Amino acid sequence: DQLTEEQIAEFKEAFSLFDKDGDGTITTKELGTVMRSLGQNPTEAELQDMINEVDADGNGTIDFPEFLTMMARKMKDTDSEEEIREAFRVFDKDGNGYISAAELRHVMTNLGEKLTDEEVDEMIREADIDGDGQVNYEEFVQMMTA
Amino acid sequence: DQLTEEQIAEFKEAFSLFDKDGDGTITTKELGTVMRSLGQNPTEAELQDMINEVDADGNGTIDFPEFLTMMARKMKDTDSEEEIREAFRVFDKDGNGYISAAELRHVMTNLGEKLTDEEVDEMIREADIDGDGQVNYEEFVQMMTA
Amino acid sequence: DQLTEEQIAEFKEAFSLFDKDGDGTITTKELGTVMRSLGQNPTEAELQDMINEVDADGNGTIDFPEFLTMMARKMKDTDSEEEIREAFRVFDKDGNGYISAAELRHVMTNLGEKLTDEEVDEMIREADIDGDGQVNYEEFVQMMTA
Amino acid sequence: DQLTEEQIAEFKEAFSLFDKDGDGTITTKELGTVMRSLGQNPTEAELQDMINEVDADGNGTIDFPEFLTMMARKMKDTDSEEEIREAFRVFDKDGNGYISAAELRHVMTNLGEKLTDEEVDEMIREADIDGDGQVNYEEFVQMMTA
Amino acid sequence: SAAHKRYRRLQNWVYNVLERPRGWAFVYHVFIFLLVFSCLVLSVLSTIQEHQELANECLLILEFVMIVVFGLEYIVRVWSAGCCCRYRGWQGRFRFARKPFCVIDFIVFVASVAVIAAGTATSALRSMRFLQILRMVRMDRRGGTWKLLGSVVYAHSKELITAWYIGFLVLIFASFLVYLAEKDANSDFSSYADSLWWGTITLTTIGYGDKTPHTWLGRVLAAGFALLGISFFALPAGILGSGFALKVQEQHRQKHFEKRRMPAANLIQAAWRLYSTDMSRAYLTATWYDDIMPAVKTVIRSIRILKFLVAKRKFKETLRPYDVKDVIEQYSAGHLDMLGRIKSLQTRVDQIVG
Amino acid sequence: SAAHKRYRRLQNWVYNVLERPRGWAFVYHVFIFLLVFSCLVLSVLSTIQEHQELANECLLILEFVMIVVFGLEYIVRVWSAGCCCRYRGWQGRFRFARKPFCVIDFIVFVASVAVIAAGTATSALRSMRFLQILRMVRMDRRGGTWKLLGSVVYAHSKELITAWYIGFLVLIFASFLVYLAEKDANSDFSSYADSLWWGTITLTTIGYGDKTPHTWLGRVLAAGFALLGISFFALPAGILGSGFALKVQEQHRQKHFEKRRMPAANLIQAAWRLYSTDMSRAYLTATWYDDIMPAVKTVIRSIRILKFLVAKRKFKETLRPYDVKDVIEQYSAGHLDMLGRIKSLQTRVDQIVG
Amino acid sequence: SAAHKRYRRLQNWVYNVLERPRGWAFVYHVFIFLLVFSCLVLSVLSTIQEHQELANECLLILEFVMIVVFGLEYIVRVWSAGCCCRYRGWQGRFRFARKPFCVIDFIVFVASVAVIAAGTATSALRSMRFLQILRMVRMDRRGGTWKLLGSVVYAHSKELITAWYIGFLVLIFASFLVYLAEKDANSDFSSYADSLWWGTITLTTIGYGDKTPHTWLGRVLAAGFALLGISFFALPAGILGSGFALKVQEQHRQKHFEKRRMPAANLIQAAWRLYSTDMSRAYLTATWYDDIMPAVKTVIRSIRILKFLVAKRKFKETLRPYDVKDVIEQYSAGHLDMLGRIKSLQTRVDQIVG
Amino acid sequence: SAAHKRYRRLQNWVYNVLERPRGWAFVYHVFIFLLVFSCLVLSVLSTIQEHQELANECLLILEFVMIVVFGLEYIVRVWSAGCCCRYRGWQGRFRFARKPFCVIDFIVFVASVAVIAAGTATSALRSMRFLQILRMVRMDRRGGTWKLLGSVVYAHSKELITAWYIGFLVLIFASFLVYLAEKDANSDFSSYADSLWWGTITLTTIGYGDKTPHTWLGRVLAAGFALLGISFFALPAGILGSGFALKVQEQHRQKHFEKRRMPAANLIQAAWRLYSTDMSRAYLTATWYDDIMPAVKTVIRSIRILKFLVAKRKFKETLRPYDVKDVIEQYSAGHLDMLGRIKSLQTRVDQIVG
Ligand SMILES: [K+]
Ligand SMILES: [K+]
Ligand SMILES: [K+]
Ligand SMILES: [K+]
Repeated sequence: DQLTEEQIAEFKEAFSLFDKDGDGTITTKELGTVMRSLGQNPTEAELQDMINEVDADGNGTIDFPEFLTMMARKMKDTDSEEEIREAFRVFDKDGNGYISAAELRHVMTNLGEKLTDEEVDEMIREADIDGDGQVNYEEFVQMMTA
Repeated sequence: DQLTEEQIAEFKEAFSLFDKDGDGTITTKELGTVMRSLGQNPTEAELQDMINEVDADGNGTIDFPEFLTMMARKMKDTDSEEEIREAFRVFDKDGNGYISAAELRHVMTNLGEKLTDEEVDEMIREADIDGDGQVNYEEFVQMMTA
Repeated sequence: DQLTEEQIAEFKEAFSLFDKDGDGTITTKELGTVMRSLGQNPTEAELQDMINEVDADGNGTIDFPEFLTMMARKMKDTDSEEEIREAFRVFDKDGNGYISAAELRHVMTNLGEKLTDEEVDEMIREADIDGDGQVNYEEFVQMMTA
Repeated sequence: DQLTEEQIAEFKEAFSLFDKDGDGTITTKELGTVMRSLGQNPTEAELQDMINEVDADGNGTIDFPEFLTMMARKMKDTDSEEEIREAFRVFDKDGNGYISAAELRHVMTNLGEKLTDEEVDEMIREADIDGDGQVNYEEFVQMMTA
Repeated sequence: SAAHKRYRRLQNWVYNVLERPRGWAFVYHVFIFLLVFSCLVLSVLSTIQEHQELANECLLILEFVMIVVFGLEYIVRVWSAGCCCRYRGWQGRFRFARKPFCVIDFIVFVASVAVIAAGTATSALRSMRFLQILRMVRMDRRGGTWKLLGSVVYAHSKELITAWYIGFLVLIFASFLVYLAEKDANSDFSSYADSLWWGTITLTTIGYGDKTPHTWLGRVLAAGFALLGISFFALPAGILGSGFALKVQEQHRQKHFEKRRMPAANLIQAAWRLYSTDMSRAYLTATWYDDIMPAVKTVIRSIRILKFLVAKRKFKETLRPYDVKDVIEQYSAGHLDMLGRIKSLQTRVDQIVG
Repeated sequence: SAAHKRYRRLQNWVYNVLERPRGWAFVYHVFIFLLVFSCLVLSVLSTIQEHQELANECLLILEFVMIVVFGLEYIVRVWSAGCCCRYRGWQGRFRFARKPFCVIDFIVFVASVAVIAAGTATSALRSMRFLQILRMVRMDRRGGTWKLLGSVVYAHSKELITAWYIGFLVLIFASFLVYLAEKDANSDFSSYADSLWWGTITLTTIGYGDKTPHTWLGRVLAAGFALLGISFFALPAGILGSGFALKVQEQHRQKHFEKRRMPAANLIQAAWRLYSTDMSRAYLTATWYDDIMPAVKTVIRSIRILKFLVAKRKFKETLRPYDVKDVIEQYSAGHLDMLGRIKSLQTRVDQIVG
Repeated sequence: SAAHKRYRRLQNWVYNVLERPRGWAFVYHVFIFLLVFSCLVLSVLSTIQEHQELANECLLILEFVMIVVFGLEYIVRVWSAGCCCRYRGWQGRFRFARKPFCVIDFIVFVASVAVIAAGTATSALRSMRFLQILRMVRMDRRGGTWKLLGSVVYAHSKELITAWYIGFLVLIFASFLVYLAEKDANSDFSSYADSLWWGTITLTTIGYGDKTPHTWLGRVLAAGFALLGISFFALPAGILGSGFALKVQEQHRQKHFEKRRMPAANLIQAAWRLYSTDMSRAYLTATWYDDIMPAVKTVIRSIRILKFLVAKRKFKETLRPYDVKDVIEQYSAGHLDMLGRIKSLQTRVDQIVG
Repeated sequence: SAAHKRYRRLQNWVYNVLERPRGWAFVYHVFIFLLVFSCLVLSVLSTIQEHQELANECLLILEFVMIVVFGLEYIVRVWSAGCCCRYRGWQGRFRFARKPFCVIDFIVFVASVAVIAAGTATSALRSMRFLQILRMVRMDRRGGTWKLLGSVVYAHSKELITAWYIGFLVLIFASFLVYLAEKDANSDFSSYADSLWWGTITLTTIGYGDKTPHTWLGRVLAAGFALLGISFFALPAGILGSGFALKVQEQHRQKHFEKRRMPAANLIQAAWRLYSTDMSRAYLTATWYDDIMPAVKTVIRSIRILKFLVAKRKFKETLRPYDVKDVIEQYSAGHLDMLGRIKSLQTRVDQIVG
């Protein structure tokens, strides 16, 4: 999946929605302004955490090379596949790589940034559930890392 | 003490005082409303704990089968006899199955949901107190579990 | 020092200043009222602690037999001599039964219910201080327990 | 560097700016008044700590002999050389007696009573920095203790 | 009923000294121990030819005394067990005698009796003597020793397996290296099995001395390998001892907390209040005399049953241990309640003055 | 696809019992252990001349059984390893067989097979028998035992070095002093090397008895120096045992905390939300049908990627341990928030009334 | 009174170095130890025939020196004990000499003196020599060693009993199994008592070597059972050592707290204030000169007695240890006081503005 | 000055690997150890008659290599020590060579050199060989091992004294009781000294086997007393091992705290600010050019000296450990500040509205 030049131009056009002034950088102001226009309400500390994940210069900005790297990579990297698989394993006590559909539903809608019923319905539909009702989450992780 | 059909009908009539709408369930609203009409003042968390002790479906209700089971059983089960006997043993340091009348009186009127003087007077009258003033609480437990 | 009958009558006359009603008992009301008339200001919890030290019946009162016992005994008992001597030993690191005049002065005026300068001056005058400036506190304890 | 009599007279003239009344002592009032006239704002607890460092009599004052001793000594004593060198060693993990110019800059401007940029610029200029960018702080300590 | 009550108190004292001893009652069981262990020793001394006669004559009298003592004890225990409500009447006595250790005691007693009676194949009569240590086995109530040892061993499985594995490897290697050096010069090391026997006997520090290295190369190798492996062969004892001591300390700290308290006291109260619904003078009034609206009293009873069940649960839960994060939880509760209080002030100031 | 799915479940059960055992599955590996260890014993008993014949005849059958068992096990494991997505197809099988312990197993199996085939230089055929303990070595996953031992040894380096150093000095001094006293009277102490051998054998408490002091001065010196140095020679075992037990207690403590929780659950959610940006029915509407303003959806995806990366980090961090200073931190946060609340009241009172 | 006071200070120094040593004073008692222990050694060397003469001639002089030293010490101690108020005058000296260790010292001194005098049945005169270790027994003040050992043993009773019980069972079983295998081939295992002796000597790792298994079955059984049981025979030492160390650590933490403080200081103050009621210049005024209303001063004294008794109790309580739940208690007190403060604000706002 | 600076960096690298090793530098000193220890072994093997010739020929070459290596090392160390400011110039070199271990190294080197030169009373030349272990003694910097051992021994004095005392009493009693039973039958127990030797050798579990009880009464007594006393003879090792491990854990704990921090950073700042009073461009202005009112700048310097002295003290204090009662102290400070804030609100409400 070599990154092509047209794909780079489409990332550039998204990057320019944040950096409307043409300064080549995205600060918490530019990021948070676009987000709130869509009806999101991040906090300042959440905007700083987000920028810090890709800001190698440590000056509180995202530049286009950092933006392009994040967009090209998504979740395809091996670190993402391993950590997501480690998160499922927290809820796999048997150690057999399986989790119950009903147990997945409980964790997704009752912990963390809970999924809505419709979100979790789409998630269980997308996993090829076995007839017992058990989900092989390691093949679920490869579908999100492909 | 086979549960008879007339006994079931008397439980049903009590159950219907809670569930006046005929919905077949008792929630915190129905339970707490009957209780406060008698001048009791449970909290919401106390009403939830009470319903949770018999709510197998986990949906916050008591249905008639659960109500009937609780009413038929009272304290006659072996779990109740053992736990009540374990509670007395907390206050039996000798380990001989005895507790002093005066020590029972102190614990009943000074700890927990304290008994009034008249309540504790009736309780000590009902235990066949020995001439020393010592109470054999394991036969006291069988009278409450009979 | 056999307790004589005239000594008993003088204790009775003091006891009656507290128990002005002739009820034969001293409660926190009677004790604290006499104390505040002299310009003292004990708290309620301090009045309860004081009465509790001599109230064997545990009903929150001092009767004349308890009052007479306390007055006849003062500090002459062996428990008092031992505990006072143990208190000095807290400040005797050498373990030789000595404490410096200057160290006694620091502890008396800087810890606890501090002595005034004039109080502590009288206390150091009363101990037969050695020429070095060291106080043999075990003979100081016998003078207060004699 | 024998302390001369003219040097003593110059210390006396500084001492008299604090002790304008001629009482021969510097309290928190005299010290803090001169300091605030120059635009400093010490707290009372900071003025007590400063006086306590040189007040052998423990009465909360500085007299001229104590003032003269502090002024004659500055940082030239062996205790000062050792403790300053121990402070650098906190930030020398290699144990080789070196610290990076950039690491010195981070510690000086980000910890404690942070140096301004211009202060820390003068400090790094004064250390004979090596071509790598590493500072031999033990010879830096001898220049401040000379 | 003063005499019957004194008799019941005597029964309870005997049952307490026999089945649930504490404090001074131990001086009884110790005696029983000294009666059994001694007997065992004599039987061992009966295996020696030079001391057989005396051992037999002493053992006869000792075993007759033991028979009488243990028969009397069985009778007294079966009688005194009647104090509990569970065992009463001949049916209750039979139910008490159905416990496994009781029938084991009966078996051992009747077996020794019949053996001595048949004495009046004596090899089998002497071999039946080893059945006496069961009277010390019965002292371990429900096998608490085995359970404690198993728990502590299971908690430390990885360390023990590591120690045994490294020790086994060091043993094999040292035995091979010493065998290579001692084979031709020393006849103690004839084969590799001989070297393995020497190596194990050396590494546990038993040191019989039947096999020793004679050459200086073998001695240097043995010294080095002993320095290396003796620590591995002694590790399990230290691991288990430290584990036992840490467990004892951690159990001592829990007792000081005394967290369970209040729940046991409340359970008895909810049980009494439920029970008294059906017998209290509070319900023996014209008002309560049930004929027109029976459900009212039934509803009141149903509420007391629900509260009883809440109290029984809270009581069972107290047994479970609690974490040290409670202080954070009380600060969270305290802060939240206070922050809500400042809000209620703020809203009222904004309501009146605006 | 019911049969294929049942077959996949059977594959997963076999892979779990073979590679990641837990609970009851251990009863399999234990068996394998009892099959290997026994074999080893027999080979040792084959080194004795008197027991060689029987050992050989038993070992033949045992090794044939072992060959069959381990070949079947290798085949079943290589087949069942296909359940994981990583190993699928013949390429995935080859990738699974590339692990070092798998090729070691293949080597050992084929070597024993070819050895017995050539049996149909038998000294080498018997010397190849020691390769069987590798089937117990493979049980240690990634050398956890060595790593645990090394960690605990490195944490206590100073104490161990001190013990060994003081023990060595005491050994040298005691050997010299006993040698001086025993040289002329006892022929066991011919040289200083003899005294050093006696001293080491005495100080580890092995006590062979081949060398003992005969004079009373030597005996008094030996008693004193033994009292002094035996404690030093036994210190490392106690140090390491206490260290292991303290490590076990400190690991059991952190288990109760269960601090990591929430982060793992949120990571799966941020990953699902990011993934569903490109397939959800939420984006299959006329509104989203991309042609006029593609960047809007790209910007929405870029935000979900950033949140996913925040959740992955918070999830990875949970593994790291946390200090007990959190309570101070919550008080600092709680006090600061409340002090700021009283300020906001004060400013509003001063605004309205002044 | 300068000379009398210097003499009293010298008396106190001697009493402190003799009865309550600390720091450097120990260098005295150590000397006494080296004087007693040495003597004991010589007496042991007097039991050997070849070294009897020299031991006797040395022991004569050593015991004469010891007699003189200990007589002088007894005199000096009885004299210096007068510094305390309890022992003063000849009655106080007699009261001091009534302590059990003092009369034991007198007995031992006069017994050795009369023995040497009668020397001028010498077997009894030599057997009286063992009475000298009592001068080391007296160093243990009120038997602190026995009490510490008993406390730590009682705290760990269950673990020790478990270890001894499992070890005894393993010993019996291993002895029986080795006896069955060694009976006909080895004459060391003639009876079962022989096997039990071998088994105990092996399992404590003493390893005399007088009895060893000769067959290979016996050797395999011995190796396995040794691996199993040696850890059980070494468990009590590790358990008790870890218990002692944990007790020492738990004692060090209590010293750091320094909780008792304030109570001891306040007790002296309440005692002085009570005492001064009857001698202070504060009461030597015309106002207080008692004739018209004696009860007023008596009432003032009664109050000081009650406060003294409160201070004595609070002082005795400080010795008792305190829990780590105090922080929860201070938060409860702090929250309650603050919540009551916001209520008092709320009521006043509602009073004025309404 | 690039070459001089590179030379100084090389000097510092050599000084760091030689005097303050860390990480990989240890691979140097280990080598030195393997060079010394080996030599020692050879000298021991020179005491044996059969192996004397070879040992001498090997030792000659090894000692020549050792001479060259250590002379070169001494020269390189004395040269590289110049990197520090303390030692610079020939005076600084002489000051560096005045340290005790350096002059000990010089002594040992020149002594071995002169010995081998005189070799070209050879008994003394061979006896000078034991001076080589000082090159391992020098590795212990300021005797850290002795200080650690002494600290841990002093912290546990009571337990160790109790163990030794009870063990000594048990030893005396067991020796006497076994002597009484074995005197006439066994010639090993001729006197009481023989029994004491047997008893000590048995109770430390050395078990030479030269003396054993032959009667069955003696064997029963020995078994019982061994069970009783072997635990006492092994207690000190367990106590000290648990103490060492607990000390290591308690030191590893404090590392996580990192409390000292801020004070060291502030001290450098106060020192720089004081120093810069006399050289900063901030004071090189017409305004500061001192002629009219010199005291103003002197007063400013006096203030910086006082602040420097406060920072030096706070820095020295950080080294001292801190208690866990700080949380109570922060609550006390936080509550007091907040309670004072509600008072300031209350007073202002009462001022305006009244
Ligand atoms: K041995
Ligand atoms: K031996
Ligand atoms: K041993
Ligand atoms: K041994």
